[PDB]
Amino acid sequence: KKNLGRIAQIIGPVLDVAFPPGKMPNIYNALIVKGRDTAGQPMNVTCEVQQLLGNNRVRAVAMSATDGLTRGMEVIDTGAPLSVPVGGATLGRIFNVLGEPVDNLGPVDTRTTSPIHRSAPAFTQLDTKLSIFETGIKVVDLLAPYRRGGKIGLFGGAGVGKTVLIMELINNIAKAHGGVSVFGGVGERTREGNDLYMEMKESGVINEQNIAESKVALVYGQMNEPPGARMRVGLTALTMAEYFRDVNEQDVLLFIDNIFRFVQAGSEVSALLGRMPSAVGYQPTLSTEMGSLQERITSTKEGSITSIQAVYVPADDLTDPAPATTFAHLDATTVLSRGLAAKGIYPAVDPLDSTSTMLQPRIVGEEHYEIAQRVKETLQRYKELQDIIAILGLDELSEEDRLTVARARKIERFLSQPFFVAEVFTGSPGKYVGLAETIRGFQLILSGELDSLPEQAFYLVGNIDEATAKAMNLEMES
Amino acid sequence: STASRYASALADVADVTGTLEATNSDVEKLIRIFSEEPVYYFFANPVISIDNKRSVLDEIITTSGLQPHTANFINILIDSERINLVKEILNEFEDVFNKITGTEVAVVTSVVKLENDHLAQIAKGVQKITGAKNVRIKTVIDPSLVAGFTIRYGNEGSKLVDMSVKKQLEEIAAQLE
Amino acid sequence: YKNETIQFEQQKAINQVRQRVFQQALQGALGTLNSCLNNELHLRTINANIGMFGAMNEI
Amino acid sequence: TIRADEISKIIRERIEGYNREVKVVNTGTVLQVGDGIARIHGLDEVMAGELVEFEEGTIGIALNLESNNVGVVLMGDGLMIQEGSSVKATGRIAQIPVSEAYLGRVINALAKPIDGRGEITASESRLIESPAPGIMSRRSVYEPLQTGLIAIDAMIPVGRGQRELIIGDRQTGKTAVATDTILNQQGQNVICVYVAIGQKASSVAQVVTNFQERGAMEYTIVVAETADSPATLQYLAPYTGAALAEYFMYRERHTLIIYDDLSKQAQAYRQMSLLLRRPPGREAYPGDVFYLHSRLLERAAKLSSLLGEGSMTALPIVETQAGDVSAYIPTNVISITDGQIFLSADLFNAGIRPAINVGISVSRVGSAAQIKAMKKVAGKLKLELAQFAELEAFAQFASDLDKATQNQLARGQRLRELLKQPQSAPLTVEEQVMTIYTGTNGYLDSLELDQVRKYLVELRTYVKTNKPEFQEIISSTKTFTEEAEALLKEAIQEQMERFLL
Amino acid sequence: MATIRADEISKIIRERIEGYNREVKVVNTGTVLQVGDGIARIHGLDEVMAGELVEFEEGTIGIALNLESNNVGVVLMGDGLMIQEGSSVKATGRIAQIPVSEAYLGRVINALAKPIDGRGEITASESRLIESPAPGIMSRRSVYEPLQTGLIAIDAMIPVGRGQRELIIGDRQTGKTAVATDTILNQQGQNVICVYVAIGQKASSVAQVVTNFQERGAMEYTIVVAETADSPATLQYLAPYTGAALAEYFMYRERHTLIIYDDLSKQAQAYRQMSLLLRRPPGREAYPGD
Amino acid sequence: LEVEAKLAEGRKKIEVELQEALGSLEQQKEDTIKSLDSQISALSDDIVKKVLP
Repeated sequence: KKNLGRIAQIIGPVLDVAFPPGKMPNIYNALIVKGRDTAGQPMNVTCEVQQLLGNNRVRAVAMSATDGLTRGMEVIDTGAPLSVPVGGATLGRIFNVLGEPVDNLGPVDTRTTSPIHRSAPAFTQLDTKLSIFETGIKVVDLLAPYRRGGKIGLFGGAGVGKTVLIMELINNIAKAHGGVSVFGGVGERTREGNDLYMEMKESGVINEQNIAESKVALVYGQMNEPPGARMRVGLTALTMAEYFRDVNEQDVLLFIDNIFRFVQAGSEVSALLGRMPSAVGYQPTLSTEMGSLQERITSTKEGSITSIQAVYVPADDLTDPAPATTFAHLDATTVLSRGLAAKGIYPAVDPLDSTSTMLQPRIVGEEHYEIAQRVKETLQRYKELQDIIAILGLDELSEEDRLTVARARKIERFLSQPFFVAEVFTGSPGKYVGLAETIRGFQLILSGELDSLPEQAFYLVGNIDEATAKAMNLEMES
Repeated sequence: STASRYASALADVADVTGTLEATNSDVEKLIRIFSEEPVYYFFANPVISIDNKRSVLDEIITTSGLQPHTANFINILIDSERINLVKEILNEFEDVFNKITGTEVAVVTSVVKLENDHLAQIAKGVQKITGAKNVRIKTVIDPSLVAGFTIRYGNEGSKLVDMSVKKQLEEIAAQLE
Repeated sequence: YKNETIQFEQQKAINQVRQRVFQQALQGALGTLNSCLNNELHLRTINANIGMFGAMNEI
Repeated sequence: TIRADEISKIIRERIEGYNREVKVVNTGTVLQVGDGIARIHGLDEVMAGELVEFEEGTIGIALNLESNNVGVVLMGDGLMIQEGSSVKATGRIAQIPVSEAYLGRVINALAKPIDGRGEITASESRLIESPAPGIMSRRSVYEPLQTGLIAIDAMIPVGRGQRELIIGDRQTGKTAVATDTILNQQGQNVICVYVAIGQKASSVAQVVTNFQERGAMEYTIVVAETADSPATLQYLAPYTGAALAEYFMYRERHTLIIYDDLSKQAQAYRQMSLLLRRPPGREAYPGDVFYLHSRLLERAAKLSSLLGEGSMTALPIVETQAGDVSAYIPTNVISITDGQIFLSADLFNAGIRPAINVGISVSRVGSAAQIKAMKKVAGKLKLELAQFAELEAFAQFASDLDKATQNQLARGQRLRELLKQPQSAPLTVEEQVMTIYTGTNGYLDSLELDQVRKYLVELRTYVKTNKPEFQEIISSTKTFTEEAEALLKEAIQEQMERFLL
Repeated sequence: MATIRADEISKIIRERIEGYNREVKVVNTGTVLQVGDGIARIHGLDEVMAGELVEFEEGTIGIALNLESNNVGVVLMGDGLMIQEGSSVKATGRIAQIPVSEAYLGRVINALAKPIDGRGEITASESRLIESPAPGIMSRRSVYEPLQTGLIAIDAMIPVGRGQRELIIGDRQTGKTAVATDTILNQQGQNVICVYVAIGQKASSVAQVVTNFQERGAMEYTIVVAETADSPATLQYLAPYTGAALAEYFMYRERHTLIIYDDLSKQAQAYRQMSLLLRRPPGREAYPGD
Repeated sequence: LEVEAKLAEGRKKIEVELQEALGSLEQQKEDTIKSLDSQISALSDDIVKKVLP
């Protein structure tokens, strides 16, 4: 006899519901309206019981859209956190945030459903190896070595092709990682979500035949999602990923975007909730929420969680409390510039601005971190040089200044390399640029071996040999 | 509302008491008592010594002879200064009475002061339509009711049902359609 | 386009005079319902809308 | 014009069938009205998001089924509406009527006629916020929506079903950028949504005048909200256009929307929740505006062939407030839009409307719907524009520009002349790929580049008369055949003599 | 009492009707009248002294935030999905005690003075008040001592002081904790009790430096105070006082001792969320003044 | 020049003829607004009679 509270008050996806005065449901209890459409009884209001308001009423985060919701409609509360079709049932299934198939595949087996409001992996329980993860992309191999088993994120402004670099990352790492892959389109432009579904099919990461053997799962909440819908979509993605990382104990290749959009959803959700929005637009709840997000994202000992996520780094404000709050909890945030795409670098990461926990001589190899610090300070000197370069120009600069300037200019140009799937905008078939060929290219560039090769020739040139051939084309071009 | 909560608690007190009718009588009597704008101001001014107001309060509790549960309800109420927020909670007590009852007051509004038999038919039909335990009939012989009537029913008078010039509005609509 | 505009003017006057005579007919009906034997026609219609109330009620 | 005759028939014929049907009409005393927001004491039957109607006929959607009143977004103004008037809870939830029948007619935002042609019926009543194009429910935007903007539709390909921002400064004929896209929308079987959201109604009237003299208003529907609207009317007419789009869109046609502009709509929703004192966010927008935009923008798709491959080619104007790319409006606006089309306000100051700052512009599907004609006509042009920017990056140093530097510099300066058009001139995809191969041929280098104005036009004219079969090659076959390129080169040298003449 | 009188209706206004011409005391049990997300407004418990723990009826330590008139706002230390409406939080009376000895040294203590490390309960029999008072100027000597940073530029530029109070402003991955880590390695020979406080850091990285400190054996000299970000901002904001209590146990144990508070800016936002969690008036970046 | 001369002249003449057409339909519909007040009174009886169900 679960409590069918009336729909007490409805404004936004926060609905108030009058439960029984004895039987109020739990905090984060799921619920469901008896529900309707005009077309029959769409009972679809599953709900996240947010705050025990009292007077037998309580405010709650309905996980759907709120039309027709009669004030007084009986919501039988599930009295429990929402459980989702976790596990390999989702492997193949584009799951909705509801756990339903967003694929419009068959309704998945409900044997592995899971409470996404779940505990975090303990410091005892976490794995602790500082293993890096291989990339195939230039600074992605080099500067921020992506750590194996970790929430590597990418903070970027909109229109970065955070989509694009994430998808090229998906293309490389997907074929690369034999670990289970879980992508969370979260507020995504589901045109690109449809692109991603087509691409998983195209890769066999949706092995459509043997849909169980797709071995990469989709969890999509589109841009058109409501915010409480967009709230715990990542929680459900994390729950099925936790089935992969604990139940399956598989290596959790786990990409997700956009967490800043997830924060924006929680912000407007708490704006609905009647709680004072703490930051510029952000909820007070934002802190421990994003901590709980990153905390399930702990690389467990059973399955380490290589969790690539993305921050829609809004307004190019790193000091936006969203990206600020993120910058702690991520392990390795690729900071994607807008500006290097105004320079045309695809990818446009300010590798100066990104940082690795994995960045150490003891970690990366002393050769790697040595040449890396060389290139990094080359960049730093180049950025410092840009100041006097701006008004005055380089004719007032020194010749060692011009030496370093063209040198780090060459470093920046050779940092531009194509990406594998990136052709659909541009046309280039990318090189999966390995770490050591990159190391030799850095060696030639900073060592001034490539200082006879041209800067424009190094632009979107993968290998230093490929740069050498491209320069051979340019030096042939006369 | 918290005023509605005060009303709901007064009704709950009278209901677990059984004095829903009795404190309802007290509610009407005290409503007419607090209807006195001078008494409402004197009880409700902040300048009122709540000592002297409590004196005059027990004096008025005599001066209409209130039932004890509603008396202590008023004591907590004026004690909690929602006497300033008094009267509508009193009014809400009426609906709380109906919330206790299910006797639904529905306002008819007709050209004539209609038949009490027709009133019985409409209250019975609204006891079926409302699904009501009972129906406090709230009649009206409306002037702009051309010939027919208008029964506002429901939780509010939300559930309007009218055939007086309403069909003329429909005819003007279908003309305009 | 001017011909289309002329037919638009035609339809405009069609609805215009339709609404005009609609208002006139309404005024005639208004004086009539005022003039109705009050309790009699109102009781006919009252039991009628009582049965219609019961008709919507079984629905 | 004699409506006097069958009026006795028609008036009684509407009174014939005057059923005046009887359901339980729920209603609210509008307890506290203010700023398009209602405390409606009553309307306890608060089916959420249902449209209800004040006794002044003031429509309103539910904004808060509150525990005391019902808070209602009073759509439009209740400036004549006193407190406590009855709003009949009308039940119908946001269901503005949609059919194809409203076409050729300016709609007032409440689906009333801003045309003034009179009313028109519409059979569907789409709820103004319904679900958006599902993942399976979409397909590839394979088909084009050939924009008619020259190096846009070559370079940044507007696709059938697609989504792309058009960022740009003050009304610059940014209006005319959309309008010249719409002149191309004559030729398709595409429904055009001239959403002039809150624009200058003078200039909007100019737009309609141009549309109707252009006549593609047959192929269009003018969504007209005056600038002095209700801020809710501004804040919801997007959804109205969404429904009217969905009509032809779930009528499987190619369709195309043009919102101008969400920025004023962003100001509106800012003002709306601001009037609610809902605490707004960064740059005083409330947060869900992007979500409102996600309410808006997420509809557009070349839908599934399972759905019927219906294309909804939405593309909005996006007001460049001072070129601030981190306007929270623009910041969101990019984040939804799969294409981003940033205009050239400096070239607008150079008068060079069609003025597109092509580097800062972007579109994901650049050639997946640009034809093999167009792609094999203008990939060279794309890199020619890029290298034109490259040899345009810092050409103020060398002081004798070599034919490498200067010939690429005047070839790309010629390209800067070449994308330029008189406004509202939707050139043919034929003429598009024609000038594309022309610049690819490079032969107009010897034009003192204003010569190319008459030269490319008369070249299109001489291929229009002479080798229109080559236009049939470039369009029917739609692959840059060296037969089509042969006749183009023949007519190119031919008009080269004829413009040498 | 717009909040209280709503949910008073079922019980507490029924109680108010019940006890009107009557002056009573429910002054121990705050039946948890209103409650949201770690913040409660428990009706009653008026004789709960300010700062006390509140033994929530489900079992949770409500931290004493603000005594309103009817109910009181209390900060739940724990996950209060357990507590139902009107749960009689007993006032747990012990006002910010702290199980304090040297017992947690050599253990990664959780914020509850429990070990996060799983090295079992530190048998820390004293109870230093978590909200401790401070060292007076008369109670201060001058810091005559030099402290050994080991960072020769630091001790060159800014003299590390035993007793002293320096703060490291930094950057997103300054890795500034690693500077603290080598300081602890410098402290590993310095006869100083060592504390590695950790507010909201990557618990992965917390374990990384914990392994590095264990391998360093500065974790012999150190306890690790730890409250990662997903825990209560009760714990997150408050935990600095707990480290201070352990430190004052070592410091009223007169030792050279040094603590390393990993960002309290995290704790700043945590108490900012506490202030808005109080639904109080917040200010500059939603901080309170206090 | 002369073709555009006779063409803009055609625009003006078709404008004048359409103006005549519009004013003639204006007088026609105005007369129709005056015409059949008898049919309007037929409606005056009709909607009153059909008014009372």
